[PDB]
Amino acid sequence: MGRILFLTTFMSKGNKVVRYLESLHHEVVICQEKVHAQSANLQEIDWIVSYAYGYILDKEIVSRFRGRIINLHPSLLPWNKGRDPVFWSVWDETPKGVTIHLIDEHVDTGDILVQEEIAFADEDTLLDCYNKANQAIEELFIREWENIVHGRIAPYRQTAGGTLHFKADRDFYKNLNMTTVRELLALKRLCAEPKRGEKPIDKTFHQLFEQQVEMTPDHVAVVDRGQSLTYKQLNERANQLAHHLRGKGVKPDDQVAIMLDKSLDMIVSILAVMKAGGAYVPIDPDYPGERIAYMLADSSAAILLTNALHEEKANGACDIIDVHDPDSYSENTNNLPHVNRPDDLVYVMYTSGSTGLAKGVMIEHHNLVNFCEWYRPYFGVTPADKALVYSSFSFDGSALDIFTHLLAGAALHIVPSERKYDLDALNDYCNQEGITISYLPTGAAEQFMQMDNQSFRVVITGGDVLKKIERNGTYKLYNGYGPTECTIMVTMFEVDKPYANIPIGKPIDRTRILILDEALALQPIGVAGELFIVGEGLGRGYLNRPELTAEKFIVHPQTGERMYRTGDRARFLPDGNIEFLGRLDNLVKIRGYRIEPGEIEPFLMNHPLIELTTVLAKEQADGRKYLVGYYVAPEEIPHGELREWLGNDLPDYMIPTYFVHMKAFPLTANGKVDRRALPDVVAPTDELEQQLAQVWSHVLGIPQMGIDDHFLERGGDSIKVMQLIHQLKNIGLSLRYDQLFTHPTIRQLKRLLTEQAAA
Ligand SMILES: *P(=O)(O)OCC(C)(C)[C@@H](O)C(=O)NCCC(=O)NCCNC(=O)[C@@H](N)C(C)C
Repeated sequence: MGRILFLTTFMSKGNKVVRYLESLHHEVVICQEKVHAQSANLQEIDWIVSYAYGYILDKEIVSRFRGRIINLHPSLLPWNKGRDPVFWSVWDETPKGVTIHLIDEHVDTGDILVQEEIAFADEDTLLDCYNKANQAIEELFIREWENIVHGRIAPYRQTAGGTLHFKADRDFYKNLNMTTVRELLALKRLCAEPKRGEKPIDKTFHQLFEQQVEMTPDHVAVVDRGQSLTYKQLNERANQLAHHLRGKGVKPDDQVAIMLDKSLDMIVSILAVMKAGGAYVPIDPDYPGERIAYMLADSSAAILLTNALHEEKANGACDIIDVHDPDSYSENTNNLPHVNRPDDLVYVMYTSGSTGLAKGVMIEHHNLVNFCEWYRPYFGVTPADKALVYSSFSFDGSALDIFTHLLAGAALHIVPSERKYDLDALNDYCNQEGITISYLPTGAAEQFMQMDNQSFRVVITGGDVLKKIERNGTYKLYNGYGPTECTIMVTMFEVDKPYANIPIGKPIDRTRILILDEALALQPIGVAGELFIVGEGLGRGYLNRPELTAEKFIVHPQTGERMYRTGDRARFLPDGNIEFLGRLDNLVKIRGYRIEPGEIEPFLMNHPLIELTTVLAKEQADGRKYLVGYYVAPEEIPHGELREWLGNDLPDYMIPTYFVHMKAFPLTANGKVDRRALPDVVAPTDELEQQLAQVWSHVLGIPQMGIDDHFLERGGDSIKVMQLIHQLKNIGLSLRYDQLFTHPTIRQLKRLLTEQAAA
């Protein structure tokens, strides 16, 4: 006999429990609603049995039914009180079980009536576990109910401790419902927040460098052509320049612009800016003065380090310090007093952001120190090593080249433009000088694999999708990834096999990588999503662009971690390696350069003849993209003019390699234009001229190219020039990079045989 109120919100009314209870001639009132004290279905009730009831009973009821309200909670009850107990048992790797217990004032803290341990298998899904747990607790209830109703079971207190979860705690994990135990813990291990006690970065870059100098002062720090500087020599010179900089009022977090070509003076001035206390802003002297003015405007830089050669390219915009004027260097050669702390800026580099002119990416000392401190032991760089300073001065590839190796006591070899494009000669230099390790952009690196090289032990590549891995050296090859906003690379991969999609590898020190969906929730391993970065790699954000910083540098709503929303799509592979999958937004990597097409379209448009422009990135069927500038106009505009037009405001790498005239743009009914629709794509007298035409035909993917056509106007870019040079070397005679631009048609090139007939 006796009446039982069965409370549930998730279990059905045909539960094994309910059917069993009335089988024993209890009338079981089933209730799936919220109840209060005065409620009409509470007067003649003897037992309350709650199973997965989604509300808390007001204490008046639990007090009126002391000892007669039992709850079924599928958890080893000290552990995983509250919601989603089985899920949390797995994730938090707690003991597993089910508990029948008495209800109290608080959430599941009442004394245990019956409890029993249960086990999950690695291959059970989260839903499987949930069911197995329910099945277990229902049968436990059925076996022991007779004992409970007769009150012959001694209740015992739960052991102190345990965990508790509310409904929302599982939001972040909402996409994991169908995952298995193995996959879920694997996912956990990959994204598990490190345990407290992880060591923070306690020093700034220039601080660690000074240490490196103290230990190996007479080792060669940097080499340019025949000239070189030791660590002691380099440290002292930078110090002298640094004192002057601080004397002119440079303070921590101050921007100091540097406008120089690759040289010893460049390394000296960079180090001087750090040691002085501020952060350096690299300004390519071959940039349009307008562009140079802008970088100087956006940056608050009151001081500019430059040579007499490039001085007015700043157009009096800023106070100038000549790196070749002896007045610029102080007598003092001792290391400056430290005034910078690790979260201070170390440098500011401009990259193409999503909208407007350009963004100044702020990178901090601890960021840079983290990357170097990872780099040295990872690649086992010793003072015995020698590294090439290849990448341009305004991109973090140079930061990779310069900083990581100086802290290892290795020697930097400045690559002058003399060999920069001629990789055959660069290779010879390497074999001659014994260049053991360096970073080459994907475009250069893929071409450098062709060189007969015995010099290298390790080469690192990144910044564009790596396609080729066949190489003629015995050195190891590495592919890394990382946006400029997160301090050079956050992820590294050792290329061991060929791949259709070469992974970008695993995260570096003090960094975690999260693949999240649009709701910012975890994606299962193997499942694509947006790539999020967490840790020491994150910069301060965009200079004077706080709104944009807020968008890309988010505080995660469920986790509260500062995270960088890359805009990159990616996935975890089973081996833990990350695989890059492109981007939804129209932002592209052109020859390793970050490029927003919408940054170029407006400069194209203010041309007095065109009225509408869109520029797109297209593939070479080699897996990477080139820029095409689409413009509407009365008549075709000569490629040369457009190039110079844009060239007055934009850096050369931003200038498209193809321009397409259209009389009209195709339009979708909804929107302005449908991008998808835009179309895609004189014999020589002597035979020597002919034998130049076909190498040219190959390099530009052109059949039977006419001699009188301009190299640039036929899709020529720097890498296409490089390939042409080596193709002219392997089966022909030698040509320089700069010579090719002065003589861009084959006709002028044919004239080059005057140079060797003169010899
Ligand atoms: P032309 O393109 O003008 O000749 C230049 C080129 C491609 C031959 C090569 O020298 C070059 O300068 N390539 C791009 C240089 C660069 O630094 N791109 C940014 C690097 N991208 C990244 O993702 C890096 N930040 C990480 C470290 C891989």
